[PDB]
Amino acid sequence: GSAVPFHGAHQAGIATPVQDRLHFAAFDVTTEDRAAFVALLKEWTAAARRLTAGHAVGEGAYGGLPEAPPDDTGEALGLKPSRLTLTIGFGPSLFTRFGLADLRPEALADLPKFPGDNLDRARSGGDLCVQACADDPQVAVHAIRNLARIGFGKVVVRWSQLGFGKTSSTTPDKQTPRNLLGFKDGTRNIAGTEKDRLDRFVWAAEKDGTPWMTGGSYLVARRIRMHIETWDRASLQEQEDVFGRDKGEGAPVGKAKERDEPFLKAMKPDAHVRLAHPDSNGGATLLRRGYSFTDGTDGLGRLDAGLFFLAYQRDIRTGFVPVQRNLATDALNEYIQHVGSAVFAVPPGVRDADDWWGSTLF
Amino acid sequence: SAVPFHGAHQAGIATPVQDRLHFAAFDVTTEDRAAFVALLKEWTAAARRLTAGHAVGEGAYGGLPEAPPDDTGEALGLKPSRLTLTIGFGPSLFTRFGLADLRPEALADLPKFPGDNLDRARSGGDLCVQACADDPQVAVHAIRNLARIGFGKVVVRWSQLGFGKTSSTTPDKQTPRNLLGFKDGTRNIAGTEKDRLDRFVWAAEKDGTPWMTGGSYLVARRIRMHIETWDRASLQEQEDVFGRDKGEGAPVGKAKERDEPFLKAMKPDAHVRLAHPDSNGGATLLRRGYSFTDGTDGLGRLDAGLFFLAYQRDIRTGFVPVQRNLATDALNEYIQHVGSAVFAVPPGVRDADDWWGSTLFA
Ligand code: HEM
Ligand code: HEM
Repeated sequence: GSAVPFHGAHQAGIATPVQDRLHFAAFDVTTEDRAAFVALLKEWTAAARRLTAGHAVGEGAYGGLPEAPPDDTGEALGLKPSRLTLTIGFGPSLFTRFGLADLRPEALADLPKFPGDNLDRARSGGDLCVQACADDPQVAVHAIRNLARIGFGKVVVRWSQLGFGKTSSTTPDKQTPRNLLGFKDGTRNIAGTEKDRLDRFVWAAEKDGTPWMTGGSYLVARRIRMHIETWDRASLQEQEDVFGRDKGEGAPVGKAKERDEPFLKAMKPDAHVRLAHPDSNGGATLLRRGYSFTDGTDGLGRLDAGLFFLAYQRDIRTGFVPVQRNLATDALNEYIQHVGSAVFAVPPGVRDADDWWGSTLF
Repeated sequence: SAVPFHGAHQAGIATPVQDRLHFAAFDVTTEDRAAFVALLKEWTAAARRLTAGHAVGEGAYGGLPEAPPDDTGEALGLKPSRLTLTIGFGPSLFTRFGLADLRPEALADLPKFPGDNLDRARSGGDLCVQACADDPQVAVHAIRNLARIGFGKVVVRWSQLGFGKTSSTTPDKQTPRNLLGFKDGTRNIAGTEKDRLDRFVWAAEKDGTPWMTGGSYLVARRIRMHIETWDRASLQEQEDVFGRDKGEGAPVGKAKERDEPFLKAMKPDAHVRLAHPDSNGGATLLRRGYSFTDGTDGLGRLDAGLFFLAYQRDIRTGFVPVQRNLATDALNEYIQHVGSAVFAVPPGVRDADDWWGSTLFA
């Protein structure tokens, strides 16, 4: 139920322990007035400080003027902060507005087309994002709803994704969660305690070429549908061969324990772990922070199931792109399809109570 | 920790309300009564395992490598999480298997109600399984595995995820709020009120359908809220709609949430005034619904609402009168009923030898 500190050199919600629930929203900007957009970023920051502390936005949820709408929509009254983090990102499309073209980071690379892609343009892209993670889904929804309300007339929601359950880990001391294929997902990630690895692979540095982004990160979001019907008729051995780990313990093939180090040459050459491992990718390492979803049925008699894949990295060109390219032959591709995509520059942290989201850019 | 599966009644009705919901409606594809009975037996066996936090069949790993695992594995390492599985039979089931004369008269088709906008794809169903648990992955795993066991005999027609409180952070006796920000559940039938359950919830032998004695009748309504319109309404307008204040949830003119309402003091079309038993010839319901938030729609609006579930001894003396009385409800401006289904929920599984539906199939 505790609060995660909002202020810092970095935004919370990245290295932070992974919370149980996600509500991710991509927004498009509808104002061409830079000053109004700045005002919104300031108002949003003020609301975020309230929300992440378990407090109502503005003057509260009730007890104001009877004739006015309440400042806060009220559905989180009486609830704990629930480890809420709110993380903002700017998409490549934002830099076409407000005189920002020259400030677009080179590290904010457009993704190439990948084999097998079937991207829904309506559930892709976005001028900006807000990642709301918390242990209570009502707290997360309340946060996105109230930010959207404050932003009426200046931003609209383009698309959103709820995650019902995490599929990622930044805390190796705690149980690794399973994805809907039934395998632990998150064993070999980057932990929040690994400052050296975070500096090497996740946070942008000044020398990288874009000063305003120092202490920020770059996010890739990929909506991935899972072919559950096909997977569920696969043998146990086929399933384990796809990954290169056993299903029960999640140990590397031939080994006894989950966290024993992989011996890659014992895996099939198309195994997911073998292809995705840093040693197969010139050392490229990601912070994975995704969640599972189910969006009803497919209309054809089956449950829908997928994974909303989130990866943070110091540079898209040296993180997601090389790794995903190396997955072109992945055995897992028979059971998945990427159906949505977006990239964002995640700015540095809000340093103190006088700072605001995006201040280093604007 | 766990809720017992066996009893005179199915669990999931009068047993404590768990934090999360996965509700699935199924259609039957087989015409063979013996094949269907065999499925009900297999489903009951699986339910006994699932409600005790065990994998179905011979497990999720450790079997023949060349066979698919019996359990899909995504709940390994999770706790029972107070999982209950509640099965119900829709009107349409009784058109199969020679059952047409055993449909209960209390399993009435609902009338069309003013303002209904029902999506046929998200309505109806030959069968339902209500999976409730504190961990949504435990609920989803149950539905996914029941659907897998049944494939070839049933398909999933529609599926709904929902949430109430998060018990880890929110005290037991605190009334949850719905997404309009009002306390929801103050005046309900409690699972503790054994006599009131016998009067208003459980079917009795003398009601006319012997196989249903100890069962109940379920109405499900997927009710969208027009969130963005509501959030523009003044505080007074919102309180007037219900007849209770927003902060405390007290009836107008009273001081505390649990003060009995004075109906005369509320506006004539206030929701509480219209829905109260005194306004409906004594008709009283067990409400056991869940909030939902599915994402955002095409126009950028929140697809969110209440997945309304009510249990009652007879649909004709429970939901139908009360919902009819809501024809002039002030709340109608802000909601829309968009899916509907009714089910007869059989009596409990008495012991290890019993099975879901045994009183019907014989
Ligand atoms: C639905 C899609 C996916 C599934 C089910 C999945 C599943 C898994 C599993 C079971 C593991 C082993 C446990 C672990 O170390 O986390 C793993 C590792 C990994 N995955 Fe994926 N994965 C998916 C998509 C991706 C994608 C899109 C990427 C990157 C482009 C990726 C990058 C990795 C990395 C880097 C590792 C760690 C390898 C190592 O260093 O040992 N995964 N995945
Ligand atoms: C989105 C839809 C709905 C919302 C937001 C909602 C909200 C509320 C609220 C805030 C209360 C007052 C607190 C309480 O006693 O629970 C209430 C009471 C009640 N609602 Fe609704 N309601 C909805 C739909 C319905 C429907 C469809 C029915 C029945 C057909 C219904 C039946 C009742 C009943 C019986 C009460 C208790 C009245 C009493 O005895 O005092 N509600 N509802």
